[PDB]
Amino acid sequence: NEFWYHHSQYIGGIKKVSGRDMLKKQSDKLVYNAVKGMLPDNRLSRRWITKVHVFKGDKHNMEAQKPTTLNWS
Amino acid sequence: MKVRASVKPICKDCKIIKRHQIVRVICKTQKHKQRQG
Amino acid sequence: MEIRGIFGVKVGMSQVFTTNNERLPITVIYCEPNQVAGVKTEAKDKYSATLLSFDTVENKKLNKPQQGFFEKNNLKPTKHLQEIRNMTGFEMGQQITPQNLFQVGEYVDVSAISKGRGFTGAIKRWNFKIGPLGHGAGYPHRFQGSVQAGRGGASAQRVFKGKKMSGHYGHEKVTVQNLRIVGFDEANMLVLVSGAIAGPEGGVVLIRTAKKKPGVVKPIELAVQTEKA
Amino acid sequence: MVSFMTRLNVADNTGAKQVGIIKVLGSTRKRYAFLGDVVVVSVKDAIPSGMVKKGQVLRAVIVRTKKGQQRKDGTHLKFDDNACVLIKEDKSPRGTRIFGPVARELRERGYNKILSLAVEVV
Amino acid sequence: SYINKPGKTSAWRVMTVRQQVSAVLAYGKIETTLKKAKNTQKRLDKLITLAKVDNFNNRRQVKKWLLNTNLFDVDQLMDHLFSKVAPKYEKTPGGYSRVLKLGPRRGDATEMAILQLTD
Amino acid sequence: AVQQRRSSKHRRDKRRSHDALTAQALSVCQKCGKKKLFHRVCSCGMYGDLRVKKAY
Amino acid sequence: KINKQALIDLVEQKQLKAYVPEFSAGDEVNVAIKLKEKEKVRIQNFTGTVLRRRGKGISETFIVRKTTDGIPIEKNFQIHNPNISIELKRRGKVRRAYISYMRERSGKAAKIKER
RNA sequence: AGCGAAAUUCCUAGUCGGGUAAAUUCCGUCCCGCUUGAAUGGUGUAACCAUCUCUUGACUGUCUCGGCUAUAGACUCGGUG
RNA sequence: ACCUCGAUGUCGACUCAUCUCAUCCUCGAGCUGAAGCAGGUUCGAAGGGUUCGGCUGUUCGCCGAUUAAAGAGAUACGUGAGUUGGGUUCAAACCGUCGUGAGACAGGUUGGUCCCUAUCUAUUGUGCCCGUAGGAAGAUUGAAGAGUGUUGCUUCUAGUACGAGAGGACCGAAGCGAGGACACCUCUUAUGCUCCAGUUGUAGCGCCAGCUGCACCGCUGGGUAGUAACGUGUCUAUUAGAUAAACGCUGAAAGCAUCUAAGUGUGAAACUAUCUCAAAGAUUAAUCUUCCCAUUUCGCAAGAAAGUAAGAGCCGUCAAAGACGAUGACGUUGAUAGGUUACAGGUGUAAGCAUAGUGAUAUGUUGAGCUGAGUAAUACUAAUUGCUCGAGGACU
Repeated sequence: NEFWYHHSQYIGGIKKVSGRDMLKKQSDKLVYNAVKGMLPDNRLSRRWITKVHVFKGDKHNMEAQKPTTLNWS
Repeated sequence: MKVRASVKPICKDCKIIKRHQIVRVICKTQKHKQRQG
Repeated sequence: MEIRGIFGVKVGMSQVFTTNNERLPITVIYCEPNQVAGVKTEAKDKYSATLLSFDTVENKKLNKPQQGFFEKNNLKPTKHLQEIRNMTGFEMGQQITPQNLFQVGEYVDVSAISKGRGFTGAIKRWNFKIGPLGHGAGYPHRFQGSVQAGRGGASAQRVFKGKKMSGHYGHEKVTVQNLRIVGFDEANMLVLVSGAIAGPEGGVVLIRTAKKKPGVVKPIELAVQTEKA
Repeated sequence: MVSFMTRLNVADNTGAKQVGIIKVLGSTRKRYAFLGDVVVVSVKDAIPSGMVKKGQVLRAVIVRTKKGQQRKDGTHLKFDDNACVLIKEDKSPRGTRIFGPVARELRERGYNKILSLAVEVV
Repeated sequence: SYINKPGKTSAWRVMTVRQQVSAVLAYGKIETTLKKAKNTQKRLDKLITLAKVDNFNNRRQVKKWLLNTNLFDVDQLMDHLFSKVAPKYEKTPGGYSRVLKLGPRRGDATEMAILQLTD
Repeated sequence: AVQQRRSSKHRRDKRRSHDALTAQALSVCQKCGKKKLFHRVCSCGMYGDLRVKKAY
Repeated sequence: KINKQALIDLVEQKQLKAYVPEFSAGDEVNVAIKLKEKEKVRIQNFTGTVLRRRGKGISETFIVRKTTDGIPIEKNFQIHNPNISIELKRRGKVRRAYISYMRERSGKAAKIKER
């Protein structure tokens, strides 16, 4: 059911991607847009969304920042 | 292949199936194979 | 991968006779022996590419940081450095030649920089067409026409992105696909490229192994004359 | 270069004086009458002593181009006039004996009868 | 628009270039526009390297390229160049004249230059 | 065309923030002291000490 | 940085013919075409007056004006074309590299040559 | 009497031939005449319209197919603005 | 009779084309009352392409002429701050009719009817500043992606399959390649108005030869580097993943068959791509490397003062850039550019010196004369003695 549909100001290349095709190229923008879908258009909207660092692995580049190891946050 | 809104037995052996949420009639003879039932 | 790259400076366009006693449009490009400044992997600097350094010149106008880049990669001072994208070969400190990278007449793809023309409109950039202007042409005489997409909010109420409007023509890299290689000359380190390739009298040319016809080769080599004075 | 309704010359025993391009047949939207392609033409001036008169639409094979094109052979493909042979609806022209040079690029589509009906091949 | 001031037409440009090279041959140095100064230097170098023969042939050829001025006319500039200007600087391969950059103009701030004759 | 709404006074000031000229060069003249421009003549009459101009 | 602009001819010198002249166009030259026919392999000459003298190496072209079977042909022949043999026949009295007074002559006549 | 789809006529894109490769626009003629028709003139007008309907030739960039060269310029700099 | 008449610019065309795909084609198969060579339907398919003219004025409507294809519609029955008024119909007039008339015909025709200096935004390129996460320094995984994403013809195959038999090939391979995008000036050309060679003179350089200011480059011819087509060269195709229409195999429900329901698959230019890519202002301001220093000392750290010892920039001969800035080669140390030699390339045997032709003109002087753009050497000249930005690794 749930494909992913996008159309920027560009036209002629309306992006329709299946679930299995998403796993082939990009996965961070998935959750990025999913979280930003709950953010009103304001000054820090795209500044709030960067706090959602989306990764496909268990590690991250901010381990030197003393991360709190937990689950389901 | 075809398009309809109801599928019924057409030939002598025209079995009714539910293929990809689409109710169809398919016969052992290739003639009587409709869609969209 | 299959991508093998060579660089050079185009000294202009010329002609020469190829096999089957036929002439082909020739762009003449001088090639300096290259040396690889790096092989960046998809996990080294996150990108798969090959950085080659060429055009060995005097160090008076070069970068001391580039000089140390050459030294720690075992190289000499070079004027130009360029990364070919989508490659993992060309081991560090290798003097590469087009003879081992291509065949004498194999199909390749050639990228080149267009002659600088400044800000030239989309009419000469995208090659629009103009109908007959008989019995009146209005106050202007040259225009690319309508970009109308909705008036008020009904369909778009904007101009569709990517609209071909007046801009820059020339000095834009263009890639022609599946063109055959005319001739090599390792004595003078020179290459002849078929077709009408971009480049002013002094432009640059990159040649890469074809990605649609890599092994396909047909002879357009130098053709001996049956009558020589 | 010959284009749409660009009148070109006839050099065979046909009974017509001038022929104007109406379209180009072969691939899609050639729009240019180059050597090696058969074109359709119309006659606006023709003597009544031949098998074709004014008002009809005929076919021709262009064999000579005055400006021409840069031929791949090595010499610029160039003639002294945009000349054609007004054919009898096939690869052969209406004249029983063909006079004048014949295009060497016609082999991409045939038109060998124009060359074979003449003693020379230029 | 339609008929107005002609401006810098090709015929006017070449006539002005001839006038400027004649002026730099007569007066020696010229304060003019930099783009005009460089063309004047080029033409002066060509004239100097052409006049080393001092024959009627060069007289006739340069007759189409000099325009008379206040001090020197065409055939007097002929003798002047053929006698003193050309042989004085022929001792070196080129560099028959030098152009140097000056400041802008009062009313229009046009970048000017000065052209002098030297070896 | 013509404007529908007026560009602001502050918008005008921000737009005119890049109409100013670019920076210039500086050159020391050895003989006649002056901080002239690069490959130009000074008020002392000399390009880099080549006496090629008058006093004014 | 470094420029040469001499390789333009160098690419053409690998198979350059030794004829390669630079003369005043307007002469009369005959060029032969070797038709390797199945029977009676033929040497079909193509003679005519020169019109334009251009070329920057192997691209040294010249126009030959012939007339066959009542139809004329002006071919921009290349000097270094394979299967083509080129010779110079007549050097007429010509003051240009583009003349047309030789094209407005009639038959049963002749032209004067340079003294 | 004469006239005709004629600047003209729903029917009408009248029709026939010609013009036009191509013809509802055009000519001659037969004329489906809301509607011809006689100084609101019927009607040819040789000559011609600073009007027009259409065809075409010598001839040309009007065009098939546009291109370069020089510019007043515009881009830049300065003075007014 | 409403958001809209203290207005909301419309018919049609050219151009720009895009999009949904209820598809024309390509791509793909099914069903086929499909005999085969080809295919009728169907859907998948927006991804691309998807005729020129004469005529009503015009694409369209008649006709002639085209390919596999010359799409079902919207974008104010798209377009008009991009263009046009083409005809009704302007201001005038006619023609047949009506009204005794101003005038009119849901009648026809000629004269003849459209403004935009773009503020933002949409948009195409180039910019200044700063951040650019130590200065500089090279290059990009990538964020929102777009363009070529269309594809035929010819030959053999093969007279063998299919039909049965005449009939009769796709299939497999090859080259040519047409729109579209791409660029070149190499051949050709148009130009080249700072090249040369002829040209009629006014009028001249006192005069004449030679030419001169001028006469559409005065005329036109060729033409330097060239610019562009009037030309050349490319490609699409194909393909991987998963699917669609489609076909399914075991196989249940239904002890049996049977594409989906659990398993096992293919499949299209349709989505990502595959041919082409590159972008950290991606403030998501990033990663790597390199030269430099990090010399004890002082913003809600600019590592403070020696803010380089490293690099770049300013500017010029210039363009390789380029709307202009920027950007870049070279910078008295130099071939980076201008001028000289040879001249590249091109014009095309200059001129008189004497003779021939009575004379126009030519000849030993001659492939010399010349080259404005341009080429290898050539400091001869220019690019300066020069100045500016410019580090202690910010924050973790």
